[PDB]
Amino acid sequence: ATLKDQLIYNLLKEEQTPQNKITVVGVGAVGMACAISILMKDLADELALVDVIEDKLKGEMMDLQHGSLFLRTPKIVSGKDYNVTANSKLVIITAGARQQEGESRLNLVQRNVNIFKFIIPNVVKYSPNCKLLIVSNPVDILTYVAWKISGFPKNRVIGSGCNLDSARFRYLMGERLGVHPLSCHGWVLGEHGDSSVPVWSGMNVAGVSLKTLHPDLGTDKDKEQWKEVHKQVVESAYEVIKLKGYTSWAIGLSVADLAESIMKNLRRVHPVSTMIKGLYGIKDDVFLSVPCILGQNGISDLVKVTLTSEEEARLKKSADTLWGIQKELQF
Amino acid sequence: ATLKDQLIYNLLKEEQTPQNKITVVGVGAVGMACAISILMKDLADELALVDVIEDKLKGEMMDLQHGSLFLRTPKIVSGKDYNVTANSKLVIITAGARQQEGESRLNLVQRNVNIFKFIIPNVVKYSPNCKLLIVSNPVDILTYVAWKISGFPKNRVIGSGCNLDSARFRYLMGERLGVHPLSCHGWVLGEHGDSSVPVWSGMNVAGVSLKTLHPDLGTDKDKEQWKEVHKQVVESAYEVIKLKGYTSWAIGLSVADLAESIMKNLRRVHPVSTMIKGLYGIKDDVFLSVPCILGQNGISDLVKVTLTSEEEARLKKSADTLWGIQKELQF
Amino acid sequence: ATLKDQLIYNLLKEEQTPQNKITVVGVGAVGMACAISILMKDLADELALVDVIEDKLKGEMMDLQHGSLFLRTPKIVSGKDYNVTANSKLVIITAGARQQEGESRLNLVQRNVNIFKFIIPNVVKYSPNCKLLIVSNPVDILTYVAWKISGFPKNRVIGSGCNLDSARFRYLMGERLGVHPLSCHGWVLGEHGDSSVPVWSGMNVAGVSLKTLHPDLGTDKDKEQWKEVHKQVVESAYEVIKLKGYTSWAIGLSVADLAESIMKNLRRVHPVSTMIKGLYGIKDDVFLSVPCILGQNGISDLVKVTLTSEEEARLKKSADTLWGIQKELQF
Amino acid sequence: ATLKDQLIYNLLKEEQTPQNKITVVGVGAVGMACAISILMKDLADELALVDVIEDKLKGEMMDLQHGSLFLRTPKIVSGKDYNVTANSKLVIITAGARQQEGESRLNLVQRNVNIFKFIIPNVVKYSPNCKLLIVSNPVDILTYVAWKISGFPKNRVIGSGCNLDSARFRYLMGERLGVHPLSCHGWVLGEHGDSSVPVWSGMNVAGVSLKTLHPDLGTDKDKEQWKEVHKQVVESAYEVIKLKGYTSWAIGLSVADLAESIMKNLRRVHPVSTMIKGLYGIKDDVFLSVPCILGQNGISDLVKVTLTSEEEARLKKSADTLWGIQKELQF
Ligand SMILES: NC(=O)C1=CN([C@@H]2O[C@H](COP(=O)(O)OP(=O)(O)OC[C@H]3O[C@@H](n4cnc5c(N)ncnc54)[C@H](O)[C@@H]3O)[C@@H](O)[C@H]2O)C=CC1
Ligand SMILES: NC(=O)C1=CN([C@@H]2O[C@H](COP(=O)(O)OP(=O)(O)OC[C@H]3O[C@@H](n4cnc5c(N)ncnc54)[C@H](O)[C@@H]3O)[C@@H](O)[C@H]2O)C=CC1
Ligand SMILES: NC(=O)C1=CN([C@@H]2O[C@H](COP(=O)(O)OP(=O)(O)OC[C@H]3O[C@@H](n4cnc5c(N)ncnc54)[C@H](O)[C@@H]3O)[C@@H](O)[C@H]2O)C=CC1
Ligand SMILES: NC(=O)C1=CN([C@@H]2O[C@H](COP(=O)(O)OP(=O)(O)OC[C@H]3O[C@@H](n4cnc5c(N)ncnc54)[C@H](O)[C@@H]3O)[C@@H](O)[C@H]2O)C=CC1
Ligand SMILES: C[C@@H](Nc1nc(-c2cc(C(=O)O)ccc2Cl)cnc1N)c1ccccc1
Ligand SMILES: C[C@@H](Nc1nc(-c2cc(C(=O)O)ccc2Cl)cnc1N)c1ccccc1
Ligand SMILES: C[C@@H](Nc1nc(-c2cc(C(=O)O)ccc2Cl)cnc1N)c1ccccc1
Repeated sequence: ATLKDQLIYNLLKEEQTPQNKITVVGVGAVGMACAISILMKDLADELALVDVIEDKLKGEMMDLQHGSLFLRTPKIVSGKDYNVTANSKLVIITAGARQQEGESRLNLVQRNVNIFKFIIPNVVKYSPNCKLLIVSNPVDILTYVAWKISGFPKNRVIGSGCNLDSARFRYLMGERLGVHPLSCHGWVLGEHGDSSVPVWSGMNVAGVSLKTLHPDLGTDKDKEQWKEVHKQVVESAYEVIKLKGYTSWAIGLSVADLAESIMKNLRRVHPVSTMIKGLYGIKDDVFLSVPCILGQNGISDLVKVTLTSEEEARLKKSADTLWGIQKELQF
Repeated sequence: ATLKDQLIYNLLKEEQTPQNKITVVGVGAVGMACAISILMKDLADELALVDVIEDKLKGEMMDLQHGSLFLRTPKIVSGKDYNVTANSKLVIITAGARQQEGESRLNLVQRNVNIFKFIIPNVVKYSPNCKLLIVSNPVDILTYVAWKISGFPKNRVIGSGCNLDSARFRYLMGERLGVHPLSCHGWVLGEHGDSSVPVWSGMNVAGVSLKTLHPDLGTDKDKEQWKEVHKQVVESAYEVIKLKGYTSWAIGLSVADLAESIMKNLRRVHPVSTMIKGLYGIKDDVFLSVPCILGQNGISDLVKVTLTSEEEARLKKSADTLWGIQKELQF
Repeated sequence: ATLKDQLIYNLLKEEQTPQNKITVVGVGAVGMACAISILMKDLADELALVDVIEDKLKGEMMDLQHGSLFLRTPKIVSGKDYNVTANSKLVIITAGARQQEGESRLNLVQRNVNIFKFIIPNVVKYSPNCKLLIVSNPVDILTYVAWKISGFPKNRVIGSGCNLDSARFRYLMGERLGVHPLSCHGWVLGEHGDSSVPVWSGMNVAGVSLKTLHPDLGTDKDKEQWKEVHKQVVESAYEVIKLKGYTSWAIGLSVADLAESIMKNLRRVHPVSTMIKGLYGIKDDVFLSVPCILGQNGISDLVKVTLTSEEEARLKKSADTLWGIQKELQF
Repeated sequence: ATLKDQLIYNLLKEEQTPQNKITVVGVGAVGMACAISILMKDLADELALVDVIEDKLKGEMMDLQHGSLFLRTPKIVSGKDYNVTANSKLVIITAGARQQEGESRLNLVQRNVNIFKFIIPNVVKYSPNCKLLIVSNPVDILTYVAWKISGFPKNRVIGSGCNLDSARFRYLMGERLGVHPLSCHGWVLGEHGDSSVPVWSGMNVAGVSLKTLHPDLGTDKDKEQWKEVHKQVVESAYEVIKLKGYTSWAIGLSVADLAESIMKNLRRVHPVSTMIKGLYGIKDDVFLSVPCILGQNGISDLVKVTLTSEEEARLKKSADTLWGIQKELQF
């Protein structure tokens, strides 16, 4: 018969659902960085890609497939239709609209809502029990949107939030101190971006509180002006975009780290965006980054960080701002 | 009194020469895909990037650095000046000229020669003992060019050659047979590109020769048209390019596999481009792909594959054409 | 409020179940080598250990647990009671008597069959959908036994078989040829023991057939005496046993290689113990190694190897021997 | 000619001095667990094993070699003679004599000193520039002994010290809090074993000080008796030994973590034993664990942990006791 039949004797036809499937939505520079990082970390037995640009999507899929000999992820699929995402444990959303020349923040956000109004229901239809990880900006608002639209419980809706901000901060800290970032601990929480909060009290190496050692740490009287470190962090995306036109590698690595905790049920703690209603005097339905325990069911727990008055007020202001935009959104 | 001094006591300041450093020249889609794959495989204790476009170059470096928390490569550097590449064990070249429409092969190769006359002597100045891995196309000729300009012994100048072609072949084979590419064995040799040779006699699973089971394999009488697999291999770059505009991931993965053998001294066998004078019947100084043993000295040995009359003729034809061009090059 | 409660706000409780649980029965030298290999390969989110020596069991569990900071497997349990193994995707059996210096694995049948009569029903009780991977000796005989007792379909009952014999063969081959064993291909089939069969016709590097190059290969008139390489494979366990009293590391690695194909659904080809009825005119329900495609459903396919008349006779000899033993077993 | 020569053409006949070599001295339970952990983390291009029991040594080497197909460490060698250890970057000492019943501290140590008088000079002879990592107990004293005998600068003599104590502590903390050990930070310092010191002020999750939330942490009036955690850490070794007769896996993993930072020049911070004269009122040549920065040159820096009065006196008391023994040793 066929060469395949002469070579191989089959015992079983009945295939099986993929058991550790991940989907990435949006195959732009960010989506694809998440994809490559996920593949090279062996987190999935099946990866699906979705996008609206069909030729691009197919080309990315094929380029990855051609690398299969060097990977341990035996099936890569893609498509415009969401049936290819069926039974994903985790669905990472990087799709969205880039802010345009002259466009306001409310209109920018609405355009992204209008995109999530199509994306989310489709994801939910095919993977009703997945965790949602939102990367698209503005991430805090869009994570809220996906939670609202999906109707998922809060543990299954997760925003990339200040995960990368924190990684950047630890890299900068590491360079200043001559220590690997892995051994430099420090947390950036709150609203992702300009209004994020560097938690000076938790910055440490080997458990040694930097703020205890240098009480001026984080202030203007800070002889070393560590404030600037948080400054470089907030301005990193812009600096990199000005140099290469976009960002990709760091976000991809940082998302892959989140995926690892989730897929392997590690219960590590990560700074990610989560519904914070009921904390720091916040009573609105808003998402902000706090250290969260990540595992098989998403965010099972969050760490209640002790904040100072100034630090609590900043999150409160962020929450207020976020809510004021959200009550204007049309679903 | 500085925070760093309060926190850390320095035992010594000394030495600090990288032990496992890799340089990538050219930070386009291919260079960066090589970079990310090499990082995620923990192959290097230092990565250097070089390019002539300084904006892009700086942005790519920073983007990778921001992901340092998630990597085990503590030092990433870049610059237009080759002093950043000093003491590299392995230098990977992806830079070169893009062919114009209506431009003769000889004309293009000449432009590349002129480019390499700048790049290669600078690489050699700073890492006189490195292995050179050439990825730029046309790879076989450009590997000859690098060998000529560098003055390196044959073992230390390696062309990526048919390495990715063979990986693509194994993927396609795997797809047809329902087996992982790791367990599908097949070799594409000779001149990288449209003139490459699929060695039917060597294709096997678990040491069972497909050609033996199926004597028409690869001929025009093949009812299953396995010849189309090689045709797909040859058309892959073009098909992917047409879809996404370039290729990156598969080449990056393949290059990292080669780097792995070299850096870890594995002595695995890969199909890569090497000085083939004296073998398979060729009398000129030309590089073509054959299976090569790769390790810490680059190519220390090569495998002598038995070819059919036709297969031998095709390699001989390529050598003729390549030499016809090389002999008219101006160094 | 407790410290934990001050520090951590819980979103939801209710334990979930492991997604990728592996059980190892027998925490002896082989069981623990399997355990550490599987842990360091990140194949499981839960590892369960079972043995009849309760203090040794607890101690091995604790020793592993103490290394958790350095692993990615968040839960490790043990117990004499099989409830600790509930919900396992893969159950690896390494319990029972091992052969002493100069003793045949075949001398272990009565002891180990009697042990399997208690083990197997318990495993099936708590993980009715697992794949069974048998390691205890003699492994081909015990795979048949595990199969008969369990009532599983044979795809889900796998003996570690000649995966290790082939690994040893390829190590010895690579040493002779100066090539990494990954690049040296050659298969040892049949009994994991004295009657195993080296398949000279399939041995190759880069698709180049050593038999075609060297027609005496494997015969008695072979001036290079390659048969001695297979003889060394046969005597391997005995040599190691005489030196250090037992074998552990290589089987540990071999088992983990098998577990990776199964757990990640790779569909790689390995020589494992399975029922070969219907091949080479064999009519009995005899188990022994041939190349198999391994995935999430265990053995989905067998590769039909083309044996020479002499190879096939040697394989049928092995089968006769093994069936002579298997057929006399009383269940 | 030979099959090898018919198959393979040679370009050059090597051979390089070892580039990333590690030696393990002593192939007992701890030695081999270090070895397998190092092999599975791909830290070395060459592994050497030394012991005085020749059959045992050879057998361990062979067992490992048989697993070569599954590893990326292409050369594994062993011998009683230290010439096999030449050009090691890192030499790990696990050799020693186990303490006899009713034997004084001094006499046990002196017995290990007699062993080191032979081992260390041999190591130094063949790898004059290596880093020494001392694992044999009592580790702080034997690290001093290796330091004095070797004549090395202090940066190149490292004791595993409280590395494993700290890993256990973090495993126990993770169990109490329902969080992965990776995200549970806490440091055990000073003398390894009975007199080690838990630094309560450094224990934290996500930079949130447990001592600050819970002032009674680690005190006698602690309602949650967190001191019992440190008590478990000290009793752990004894409990495991009592159960399985020895300990191996955890120390093995902890050592490979240190080797990783050293071989890869990561500059992470580990609690390891270092020459601490000049700290905490310590004025004698003694080794005690504090957080050290580990890289290609061994310990290049250490972190100055702020200790309480009692914490300080505990270290000082250990240093007095240690020197009390050291000043009596016959070298
Ligand atoms: N949370 C964080 O820390 C960071 C977030 N980001 C965000 O990642 C997002 C995307 O990044 P880029 O890849 O550079 O943008 P991109 O525009 O290059 O790629 C976006 C992709 O979304 C796709 N898309 C648009 N509408 C879609 C729909 N209805 N269905 C499916 N696909 C659709 C587009 O076709 C496009 O391929 C941005 O919003 C960016 O802000 C970037 C860096 C950091
Ligand atoms: N051998 C193989 O199997 C394959 C080879 N390739 C080759 O990779 C090469 C590059 O691919 P792309 O990254 O997509 O092209 P690219 O043009 O986008 O990237 C090339 C980079 O080289 C830089 N460059 C140019 N001149 C330089 C100089 N004198 N010094 C340093 N840098 C210089 C450019 O600035 C550019 O950033 C192409 O030649 C392509 O054909 C691509 C796929 C497969
Ligand atoms: N398939 C292969 O290539 C290899 C197979 N083996 C086999 O694996 C087996 C194990 O060898 P070792 O681990 O070195 O022996 P071991 O003596 O070190 O450990 C055996 C363990 O089995 C346990 N055990 C006995 N009865 C049990 C029961 N009813 N339930 C649960 N546990 C039970 C023992 O308590 C003991 O801890 C032997 O049969 C050996 O021959 C060994 C090497 C290679
Ligand atoms: N720092 C730490 O946290 C820990 C340290 N250890 C220590 O590791 C050491 C070893 O433990 P085990 O492997 O269980 O002991 P073991 O007795 O089983 O093995 C020790 C090996 O040292 C060898 N040896 C003796 N003299 C030698 C010489 N002159 N040259 C080369 N080798 C020689 C012995 O032959 C023996 O094989 C012990 O001192 C133990 O306390 C163990 C656990 C933790
Ligand atoms: C499409 C979008 N892609 C990206 N956008 C960002 C981005 C991130 C933040 C942020 O992290 O807060 C803020 C603004 C932007 Cl533009 C980062 N990386 C990207 N590939 C983009 C917008 C403007 C210019 C270039 C690219
Ligand atoms: C710059 C070059 N970059 C690449 N070029 C190729 C390429 C490879 C081959 C080949 O390997 O035979 C032949 C032609 C091209 Cl165009 C593959 N991947 C690339 N990123 C490119 C040229 C034209 C169009 C798009 C890109
Ligand atoms: C040979 C030695 N090997 C080991 N010894 C210990 C050990 C460690 C400590 C400690 O860590 O302080 C204290 C006592 C012992 Cl016995 C741990 N693991 C070992 N393989 C041993 C001595 C007595 C009993 C059992 C084993």
